[PDB]
Amino acid sequence: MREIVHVQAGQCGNQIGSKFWEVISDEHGIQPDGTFKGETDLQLERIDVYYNEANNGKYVPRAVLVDLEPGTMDSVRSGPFGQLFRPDNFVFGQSGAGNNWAKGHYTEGAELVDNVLDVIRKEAEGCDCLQGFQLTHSLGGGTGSGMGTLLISKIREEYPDRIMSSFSVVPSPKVSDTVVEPYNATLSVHQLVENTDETYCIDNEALYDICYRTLKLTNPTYGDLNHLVSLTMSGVTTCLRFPGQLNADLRKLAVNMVPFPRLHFFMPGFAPLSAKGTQAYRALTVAELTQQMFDAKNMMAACDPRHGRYLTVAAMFRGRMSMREVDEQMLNVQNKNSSYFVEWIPNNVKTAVCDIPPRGLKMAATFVGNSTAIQELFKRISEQFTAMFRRKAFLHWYTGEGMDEMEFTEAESNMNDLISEYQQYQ
Amino acid sequence: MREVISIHVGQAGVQIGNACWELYCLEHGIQPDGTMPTQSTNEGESFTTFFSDTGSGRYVPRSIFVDLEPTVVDEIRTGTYKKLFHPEQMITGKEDAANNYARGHYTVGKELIDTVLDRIRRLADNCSGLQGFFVFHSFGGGTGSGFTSLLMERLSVDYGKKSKLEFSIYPAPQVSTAVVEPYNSILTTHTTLEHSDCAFMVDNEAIYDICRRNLDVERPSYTNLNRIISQVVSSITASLRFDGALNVDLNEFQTNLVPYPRIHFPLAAYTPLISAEKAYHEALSVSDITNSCFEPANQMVKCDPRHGKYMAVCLLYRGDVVPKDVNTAIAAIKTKRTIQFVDWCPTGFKVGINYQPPTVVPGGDLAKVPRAVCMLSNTTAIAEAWSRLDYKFDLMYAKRAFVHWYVGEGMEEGEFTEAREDLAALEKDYEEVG
Amino acid sequence: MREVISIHVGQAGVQIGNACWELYCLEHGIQPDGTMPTQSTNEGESFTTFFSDTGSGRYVPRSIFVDLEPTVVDEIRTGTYKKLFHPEQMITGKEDAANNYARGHYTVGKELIDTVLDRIRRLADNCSGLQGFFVFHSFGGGTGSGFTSLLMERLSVDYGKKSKLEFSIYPAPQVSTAVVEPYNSILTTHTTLEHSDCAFMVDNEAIYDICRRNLDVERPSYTNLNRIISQVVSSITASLRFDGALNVDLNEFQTNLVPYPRIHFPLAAYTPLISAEKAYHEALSVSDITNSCFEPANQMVKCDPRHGKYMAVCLLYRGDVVPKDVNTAIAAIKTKRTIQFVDWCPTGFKVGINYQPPTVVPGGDLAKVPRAVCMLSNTTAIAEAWSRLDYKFDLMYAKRAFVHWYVGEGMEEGEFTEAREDLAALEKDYEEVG
Ligand SMILES: Nc1nc2c(ncn2[C@@H]2O[C@H](COP(=O)(O)OP(=O)(O)OP(=O)(O)O)[C@@H](O)[C@H]2O)c(=O)[nH]1
Ligand SMILES: Nc1nc2c(ncn2[C@@H]2O[C@H](COP(=O)(O)OP(=O)(O)OP(=O)(O)O)[C@@H](O)[C@H]2O)c(=O)[nH]1
Ligand SMILES: Nc1nc2c(ncn2[C@@H]2O[C@H](COP(=O)(O)OP(=O)(O)O)[C@@H](O)[C@H]2O)c(=O)[nH]1
Repeated sequence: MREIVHVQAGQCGNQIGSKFWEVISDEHGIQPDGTFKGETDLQLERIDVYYNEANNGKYVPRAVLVDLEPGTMDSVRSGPFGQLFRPDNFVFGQSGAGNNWAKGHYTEGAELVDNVLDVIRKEAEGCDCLQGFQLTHSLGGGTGSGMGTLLISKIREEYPDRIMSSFSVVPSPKVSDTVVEPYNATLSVHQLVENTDETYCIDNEALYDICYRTLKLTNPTYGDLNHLVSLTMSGVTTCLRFPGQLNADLRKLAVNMVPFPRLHFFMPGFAPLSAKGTQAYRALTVAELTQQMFDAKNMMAACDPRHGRYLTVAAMFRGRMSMREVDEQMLNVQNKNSSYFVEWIPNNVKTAVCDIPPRGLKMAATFVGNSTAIQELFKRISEQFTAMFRRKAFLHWYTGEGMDEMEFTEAESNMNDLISEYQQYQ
Repeated sequence: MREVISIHVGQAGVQIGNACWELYCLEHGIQPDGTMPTQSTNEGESFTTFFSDTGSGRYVPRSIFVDLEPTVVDEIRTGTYKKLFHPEQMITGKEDAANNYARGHYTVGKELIDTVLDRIRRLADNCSGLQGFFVFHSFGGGTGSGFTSLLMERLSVDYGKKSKLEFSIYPAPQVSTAVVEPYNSILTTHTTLEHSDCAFMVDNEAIYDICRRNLDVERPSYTNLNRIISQVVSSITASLRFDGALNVDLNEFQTNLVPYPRIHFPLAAYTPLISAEKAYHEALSVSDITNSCFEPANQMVKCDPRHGKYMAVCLLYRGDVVPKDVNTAIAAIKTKRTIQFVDWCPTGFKVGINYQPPTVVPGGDLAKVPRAVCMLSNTTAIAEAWSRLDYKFDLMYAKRAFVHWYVGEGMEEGEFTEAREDLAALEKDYEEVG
Repeated sequence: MREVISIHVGQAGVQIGNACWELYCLEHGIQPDGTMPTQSTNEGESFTTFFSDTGSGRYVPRSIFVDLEPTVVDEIRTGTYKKLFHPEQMITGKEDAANNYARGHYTVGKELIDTVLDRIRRLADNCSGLQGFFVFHSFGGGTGSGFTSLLMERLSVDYGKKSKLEFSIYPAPQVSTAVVEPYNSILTTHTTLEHSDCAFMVDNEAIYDICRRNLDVERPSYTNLNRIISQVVSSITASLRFDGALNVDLNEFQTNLVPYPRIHFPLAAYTPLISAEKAYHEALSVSDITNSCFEPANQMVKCDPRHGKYMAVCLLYRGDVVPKDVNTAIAAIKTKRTIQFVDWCPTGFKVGINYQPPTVVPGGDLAKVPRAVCMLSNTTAIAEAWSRLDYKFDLMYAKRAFVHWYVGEGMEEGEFTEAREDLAALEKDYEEVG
């Protein structure tokens, strides 16, 4: 009915979903063969939203897997849950972006965009009414930040109506990951502020600080860092997949939060988060799960929450909970932290409660916030972007591909107007 | 799939290739006769970039051996590695150039350049994912300089966009053999700026310093020096020959490490590079060897890295390394202030971690260590390595010594003058950008 | 059923026939004494085109040996292949013609032409499906030219409509033996245009180039040169001796390859033709050897194929070949532009694939390869091979050298003049049609 495809592009977003589909497989009781083994039909009555059942119940995920090389194809294919994906969707090229935007946008990405465009068309023809798209890619690299950038510019020609979830990792102030990382940011966000509806700026740096303090894990496996990205995304779409006392789709999560057609740059949060041995020694109350959500520890990005203001507080609570204690404490945070909110927007808390917790807990909280300290995310990169344009370095990897110099400065003016709009109401 | 071709020109091309292809037979489990044992199929995971399949697992190297002299080629055609290579891939010469440019740029090269470019095209038409070139050469060789500049003058006409990689030896300012090496190094820099993506340099002496102190090899020769360079060669290919969490192909290396199309000459470094006993009394962590990367007893070119200014430092790790202390130690490098950058590039870092640890040569002098770093650091210490060689070239040129070999071989003397103004602004650009 | 007769005229007819009939005993499993072993009956599937049955499996070759000299015929009547052939099929001469036309067209030939045409008719009356003739001859022979032109002058009166095939050796413009070969090649072209369906040519030197480079035979002689030509002979017969998916008979060859009844002279080519060691380090695919068909180191006549214009290129494959890459590689030939056609013939292609791979001679220099191509390419490089021979004939004719042998043997000198105007417009027609 309400149907959503999930598209992965670039080496980052290809392996995020590879652990993320597993939880979606396990929350609904299916197998790598797609065999339904859920005991209660609560895991079946909304199985259709991410799946297209065909020929005796082998559910295929509504997923598209795109790469510029066959390197990341076989690793997902031979890896865990490799037999579940449809081999019709395994569309790829033979180039590799080499961390170059105009290769991923103009040169090499312009060839492979036509093949999956019909694949976007094909699964959307077999449904009654689409709902919106979710997209995992990168903003630091070259493949996902160059090819997935152009894909959103052609979804609006097909479907100018629905919503666009563009989940992508962002640079950190501490240690840069790639050399052209400020180049891959300003040129991407130039297209992200044009035709997208939400981005979740997840820092790679602060995810270790989550794991170093709460999880206390000395050996961060990349399966485990995306596992904390996995449980964040499954809590967002819990209303469309499970009943409860209050349901809230992705459009209701959209319409409650974004106040102006640019300011939709949100950071996520999740509670509870701790190691193994601290299970019994703390309390599973509404009050203990409340104050964890509003700490700098729970900030998945490396921005300071007491250097901004919460505009729209989204509380997606999961589990059998008492509504009044939710109604109690969401009042109590504004009686404590009235400076920490925007002042002219009253009643900043939006609450959606499904009565089903995720697997592994008894009561959880999925937070998405809007701090105006995310203005500093675009303050720090606009200087690093203009750190190398003043010396015109690496121009022969872009103009040699055929990039305009004004393409930098047009993005550079719209980058600096963006932080003026957080400044408008702060 | 992706397939990379190697070309070996000169005697430095011969025996370095006699080590690198020897090492790859160990790291994929391929017997040197030409076929594979059936146990090494699971190890043989995406080995297709170098080895065509033939009949039943028989794996020819996509490799070309080019020499003007048949002597050292017969060493390949005597040992165990004779039956591995293809015979018509071996194209030999008869008359030697003797470290002279126009003897290696016009005389014997132009009778053999048309034979070898076919063998390039015969092998490269099988490729659908042709990535790059491993061309190995010297700087003072007749075919090391005269044929290498002519060869790169012709493949850019043929293939163009596809990448290239050059490995070579930096001539030491104190200890070196051929007197024409200040001459030919200016000649091999003249027209190879335009026709080479990247070119790497190592010193004979900077190998020796770690050989005597850390390896404790007090009788080294060109046997063990080929093994140490080949580990740096193999560590780049580990991003391609295996499946890593965050790896990098050859087009991406030049995209990060070339800030300007003329200054594109970094160098290498490797650590931990010690003997087999000293690793027993020491637990080499991530912060141990990464801090060992940036001390002057670890660079592979004997120069002053503290008097150079780092611009784009590239890091490829091997072995089971967690990224947390990686994200700490590179930040802990930034806590130190002796590592100088330029004002416009703070973000010149590259992150690469592969699962496979380096495996050591059988009967060698190394030790099985899980952690290893192949450090690549483009810096302005190359400019200080330019002035030590620009001093040698001009003063012997002023007396016009040794000109009477270059005259009659089909070569002009004004070409020496144009390369002087060409190399003068090159070392200026390190200070202009810096 | 279908039955084909072979005629061997001249010493080139003798020993080439001593190889082809030697080769066919291997490819059908027939012992050279005359009978067959009972194991080779299943291999003996439709072998009836050459071998009559006698008594109990005793298989005489439908073959006629014609020579004016009894010497080389006695080599057949000494070796193991004496008891295979029929004695009254062997008709010998006594007095030699010594590479002279009217000595081979009138003198000794007219005493023996009535004996051999009966033996033609004695054998051909058994046929209900008489297809064609294998006549083997030279161009400078006395019986190679004088009797061959007279023989084809008489069988067209007898049989007419039924087909013919001529195999011969193109005289090289540099290295050849008999001085009268420019004379007799003009004579054997004079009246055999009207009396021959098709005639093929090979060079002595164009065999040698692949013998030295690819076979690595640095002592070749007329032993091994007969084996290489016989593989081209056997590959045509593989369309007839076996059961193929898409095969071709002798009437169909001339129907495709003769655009005009005068220009009907293509040549041959064979690949892969290498030694036994070089096939080990190489996986010869369909696109490998088909691209090897159209390079000038593979043609069997030493001329310029790039200066010739292809008109009707015929292809017969042998071995287990799939037609998909066939339909790709011939299209991939068309992706290249050096292969020039004429403007009016894009559709001059012939498709033939047989199941049986070529089997190599015992004790020979070849290697057992499944894939093989017998390329036939009529082109305008034959015209450039006409002008090199029309230059030789006229200048020796102008001084009237060596005329004093042609005079008294029953021959006229104006016949030399009429063949000049005959061959002048012939090489014109390559440029007229082209
Ligand atoms: N370490 C080491 N260096 C080598 C080796 N072979 C050659 N070289 C270097 O090559 C440089 C000069 O080039 P050569 O190899 O001698 O001459 P070439 O490259 O064969 O060129 P030609 O003069 O035409 O023969 C010397 O300075 C050596 O340092 C080797 O086996 N080991
Ligand atoms: N390669 C090769 N060429 C041959 C052979 N026998 C004859 N020829 C060619 O035949 C040409 C001349 O014809 P001959 O065979 O010598 O004379 P003929 O055909 O027997 O005619 P007569 O003069 O009547 O005996 C020479 O130029 C040879 O090149 C042979 O066994 N091998
Ligand atoms: N958690 C996690 N992050 C990853 C993984 N692989 C890549 N990334 C992140 O992806 C970013 C690099 O983008 P990437 O897709 O690899 O570059 P691209 O292929 O050129 O687009 C880095 O900031 C990494 O932190 C992984 O396995 N786990």
